[PDB]
Amino acid sequence: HMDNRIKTVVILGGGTAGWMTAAYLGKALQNTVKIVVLEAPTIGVGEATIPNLQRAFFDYLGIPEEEWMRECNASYKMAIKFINWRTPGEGSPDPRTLDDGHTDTFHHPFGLLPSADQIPLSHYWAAKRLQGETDENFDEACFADTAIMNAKKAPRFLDMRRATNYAWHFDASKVAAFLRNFAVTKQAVEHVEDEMTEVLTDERGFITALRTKSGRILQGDLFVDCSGFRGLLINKAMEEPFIDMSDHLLCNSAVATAVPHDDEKNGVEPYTSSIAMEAGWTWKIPMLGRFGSGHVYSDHFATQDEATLAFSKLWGLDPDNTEFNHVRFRVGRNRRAWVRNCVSVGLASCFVEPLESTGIYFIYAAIHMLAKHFPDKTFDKVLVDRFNREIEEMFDDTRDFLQAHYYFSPRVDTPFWRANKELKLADSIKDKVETYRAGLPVNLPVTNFEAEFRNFWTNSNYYCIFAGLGLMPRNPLPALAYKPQSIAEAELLFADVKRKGDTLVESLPSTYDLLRQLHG
Amino acid sequence: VPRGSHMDNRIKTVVILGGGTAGWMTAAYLGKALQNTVKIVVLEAPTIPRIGVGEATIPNLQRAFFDYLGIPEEEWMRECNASYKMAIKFINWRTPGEGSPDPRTLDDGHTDTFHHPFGLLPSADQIPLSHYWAAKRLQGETDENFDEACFADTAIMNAKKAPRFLDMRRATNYAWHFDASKVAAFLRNFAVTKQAVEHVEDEMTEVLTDERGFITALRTKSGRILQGDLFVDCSGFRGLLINKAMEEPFIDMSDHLLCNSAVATAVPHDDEKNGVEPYTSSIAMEAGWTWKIPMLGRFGSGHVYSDHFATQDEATLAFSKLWGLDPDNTEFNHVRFRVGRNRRAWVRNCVSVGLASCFVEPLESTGIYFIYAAIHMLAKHFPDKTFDKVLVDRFNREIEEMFDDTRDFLQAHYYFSPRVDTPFWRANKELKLADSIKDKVETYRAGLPVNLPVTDENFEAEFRNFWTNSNYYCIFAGLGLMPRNPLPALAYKPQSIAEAELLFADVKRKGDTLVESLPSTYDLLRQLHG
Repeated sequence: HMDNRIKTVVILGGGTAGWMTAAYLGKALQNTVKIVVLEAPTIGVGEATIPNLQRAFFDYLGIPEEEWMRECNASYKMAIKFINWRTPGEGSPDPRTLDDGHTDTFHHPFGLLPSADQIPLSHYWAAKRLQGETDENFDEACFADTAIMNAKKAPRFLDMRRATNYAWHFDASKVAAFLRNFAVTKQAVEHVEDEMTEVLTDERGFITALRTKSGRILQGDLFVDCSGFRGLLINKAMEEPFIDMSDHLLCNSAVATAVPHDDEKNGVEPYTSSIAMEAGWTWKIPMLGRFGSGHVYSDHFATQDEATLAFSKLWGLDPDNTEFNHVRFRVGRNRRAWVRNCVSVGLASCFVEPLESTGIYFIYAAIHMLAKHFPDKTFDKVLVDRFNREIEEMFDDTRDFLQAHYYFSPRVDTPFWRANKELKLADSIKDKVETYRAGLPVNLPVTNFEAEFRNFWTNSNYYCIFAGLGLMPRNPLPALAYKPQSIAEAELLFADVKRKGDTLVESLPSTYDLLRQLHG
Repeated sequence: VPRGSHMDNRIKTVVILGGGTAGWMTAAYLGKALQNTVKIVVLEAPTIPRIGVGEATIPNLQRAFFDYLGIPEEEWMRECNASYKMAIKFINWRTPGEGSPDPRTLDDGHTDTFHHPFGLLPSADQIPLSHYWAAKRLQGETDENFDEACFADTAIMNAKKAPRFLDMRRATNYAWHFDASKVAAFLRNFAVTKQAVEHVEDEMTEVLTDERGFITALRTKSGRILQGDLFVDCSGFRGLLINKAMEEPFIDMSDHLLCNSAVATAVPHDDEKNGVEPYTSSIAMEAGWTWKIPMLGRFGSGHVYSDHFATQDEATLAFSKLWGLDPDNTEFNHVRFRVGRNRRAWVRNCVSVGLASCFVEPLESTGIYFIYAAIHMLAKHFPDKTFDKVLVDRFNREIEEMFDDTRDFLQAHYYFSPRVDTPFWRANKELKLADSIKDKVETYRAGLPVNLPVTDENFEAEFRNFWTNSNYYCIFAGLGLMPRNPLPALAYKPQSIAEAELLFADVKRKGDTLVESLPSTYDLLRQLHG
C-alpha cells in the first residue's frame, strides 16, 4: 500500500490566528502530526466576540473559561449597543434625543427571542407597532437583557450561576500569548522565532518549505497562512486573487487606543458600543480598568489625521499624549481560501470591519472546517472545494448582514452616510429584506457546531438591526389576523420580559463587582 | 369611524375540494390554526374505499400533526388498525431474477437485504459512526454490513420485536403503518364534531372564476354554490382546481423516476404463526418493486412498476406469483401515477395539497409527510384577501425544494442499484442525476458526511434537514456504493477510532439486551387493539 499521511504542518504567523490554529490542530491530530509555527519576534485596543467561543474553541481544548479570562483581562458582553446611527452630527459617546424623547440607541443582544404558536415574539411586537397599539422599541419590548444592560448588571451571579447568554471582551495579544504558552508547553508545538525569506515550491506549485533568515529550511506537507493582510503564502506565493468587496462596505481603516477608565465611578458596561461617527463608527470595548476603542472609517471620506482628530475629540484625548495604532484594512476574501497545500486562516483569508465582532469567529470556524476536511498528501480536490465553499458562504453572509447596518441607516448628513445608500445589496440579502417586508420571519432559529454554523444570523438578529434602524414590515404577519389566542399568549410573554428584567436587575451583581471577584 | 387596519381584509371562508388524507388533514389542521376565525368547508362526494389498505409513514407524524391537534397517539392508532414501523427493509435490490419475498445470497455470503431505520447514529469526536464503519470496511478490518454494525434496531427488527415495551416505555424510534381510509374518516369525525368544519356530501360540477382568474365558488350537483376566499385543491391526480381551472402546468419527472403504475391488494396474514414484522418491506421486482405494509391480521401490498417495461397483466402476474395469489380470483386495485409536481403549488387563491400538488412512488413513505408539511407551510404563509405575492412565492419555493430533494433521494435508490438483469434496471442507469444529488454523491465519495443532522433527537429544523447523513449511508452503503477512501481525518485520530469501537460494542450489547427483553410486535399490537 502507501502512507499518504500529512506528517508536518507549518503555520506561518502567530497572533490569534496562528496560535488558535496551532492549539486546535494540536488537539485534533492527537500527536500524530508535527506542528511548526514560524513567527517573528514582535496596544491592547480590545476585541469583542460572540457566545460560541467557549463551546467551539476553549472547551474543545479543555481550558476552563475563568482560566483564560484571568490571563487576558477579559470582561462580559451581552450585546452590541448602537449609538447615534439614526441621527446626524458629530460623534458623541452620549446618544442624541429622538423626536419622541427617546435616545438614539438600540441593542443587538445575544438573548433568545421566545415564541408563541411557533411565531417569534418579534412578530407580535411588529404587529402592535404597525397597528398603533404600541410605540415601544423592539429591544426593550422583547429582551430582558436590555434592562440588565441599562443597569450595567452582570450576566452571572456572584456564585457564577448563569443569568443570561453572553460573550467576551479581551486583550487579543494576551489571548495569543496564552495559547502560545499552551501549545508550546502542553502540545509540543515547535515555535520557530525567525523571519521567512522565501517560499519554496515544486513543479506542481505545491509549497515544499519555508526558508528563514537564520538559514532554516522548514519542510512541511500542509501550510497554513496566518501571515495577515499580506497573504504571503496564499496571495503572493500561490498567486491566488483577492476579491475586493469595497462595493459592499466602504470602511477600510482604523485608528485605535486603550483608554484608562474609572470603573468605580462609572461602573463597567456589559456590552460593546458602536458609536456612529461622521465617516464611520467607533467601538468601545470595556475591560477591567480601561476600555479599548477604535474609529473605523473610510479613508476616501476622511484623512488619517482627520479621523484621528475626530477619534480624539470623541473621548477628549490629548493627541500629543495619546499612543495611537493605525491599520489599513483589506476588505473582502480570497477567490479560494485553500489552494493546493496552502490553507489561509484569519486576515490572510478574509476580513470585514468588526461591526458585529466576527473576526475571531471566522478564525475558529475556519479551523473547525480544516479539521473536518483535513487532507492527506493527495489533497483530494473535493475536500478542498467543500472547505472553500463553507468559507465563502460564511463570509458573504456576514458581509451582507454588515452592509444592511449602513444601507438602512436613515442618516444622510455626510458624504459617507449618503455614499452607503448608492451601493447595491447582494441578491441574497435583498431576498431576506423582501421576506422581512412581507411580515415573515427571516431564518428562524433551529434551537453542535454544525447547527450554529449553518444558522448563524437568524430572525432575531435581522429584527435587531432592521427594526433598530427603523426598517419595518409593510404590514403585520397576515397569519396573526386569525390567531386571537396566540396574540393573548404573546401578551403574557411581553409581561414575562418585563418581570424577568425587574427580577434580574434587582438580584444580579454589577459587572464591575463580578469582574473584581473574577480577577481579584 | 373604522380604523382601516389590515386585520379586517381577512380570509373569511376556506373551501377544500376533496376528502381523503389530504382533505381532512388540511381541514383539521386549519381548524386548529385559524382558531375559529374562518369558516372551513370540505366538499367530498361519498366514496367506497378501494382494496389494498395500508400506508407507511415517517416518525414526525405524531409530533408535527397529531400532537398539534392534541390527539394522543394510541387514540388514533386504535381507529385505523395501525402498526409500528422501525425501518424500510430493502430485499433483493442488488441481485438478479424474478421477484421473491425471500432474499437472495450475495457474493459475500450475506443475504441481499438492507435496512433504512429511523434510529439515531451516534458520534465520536463529532464524526458519525457510519464513517468509522466505512473506514474499517475499506481497510479490510470488518465484513459486517452497515445496518448491522451501527443500529441496534436491526437486531430488534430481525427478531420482529416491538419498538415499545408492554408498559409503553419507548425502546427505539419508529413510525406507523395504518389504513389511510380509516385515518381520514377519523379526522373527518374530529373536524366535524370538534372543529365545526362543514362536510358537504356532494359532487363538484363547476368552478366559478372572476375576471382576474381567482376562484369565487364551487357549484355542486345539488345546486348549492359554495362561496369561498381561499380554495385548497385536494382532488388528487386530476388537479381539478390547480390544473384544470387555473391551468397551471404539471412538470412530469419521468426523466428521474420510471415507475408510473401500481397494482395492489390486501393479503390476510397468519399473525399467530408468522408474527408481525415491525417494518415496511420493499421487494425488488423485474420492472419495479413491491411494498409490504403489515397490520393486524393482514398486510397491504402493491407492485409499483413502469408500464414502459411491463404491461398491467405482466405486473399483475408477477405480483400474484410473489404471494402465491390466484390472479383470476383476487381483487386488485390498479392505479396510474402522475409523477412530478406542479410548476407552482399555489396560484392566485388556489393552494394544492397532496396528489393534486405533487407525487412520487411510496419508496420512502413520504406521501403523508408531503401533506402535513404543505399544510404547516400554508399556515405559516397564510394570506389575507390581498394574496401578497411574496407569501405565495415563499410557499411555492418550500414545496418545490421539499419535493425535488425527495425525488433525488429516490432516484438514487435505482441509479446505484447494481442490477443490470432486465431492461428496466438497465434503463435507470441511462437517466441523469440532478446536480444537487450529484454534489451529495461526490461529497459521500470523498469520505465526508452528507448533511449532518442538527439534533441529537421544532418542525422548521427537521424540514430544513430532512434527509441527513444516516439516510444517505443507509441507501448508498446498502446498495454497495462506498466512499473511494475513508474520511482522511480518521488517519490522525487513533483515540477517536478507539472511542468508536466502544460505540460498536454498545450497539451489539443494546441490541442483545432489547431482543431479550422486548415484547413481540404481535403481542404489543394485541394489547394496543384488544
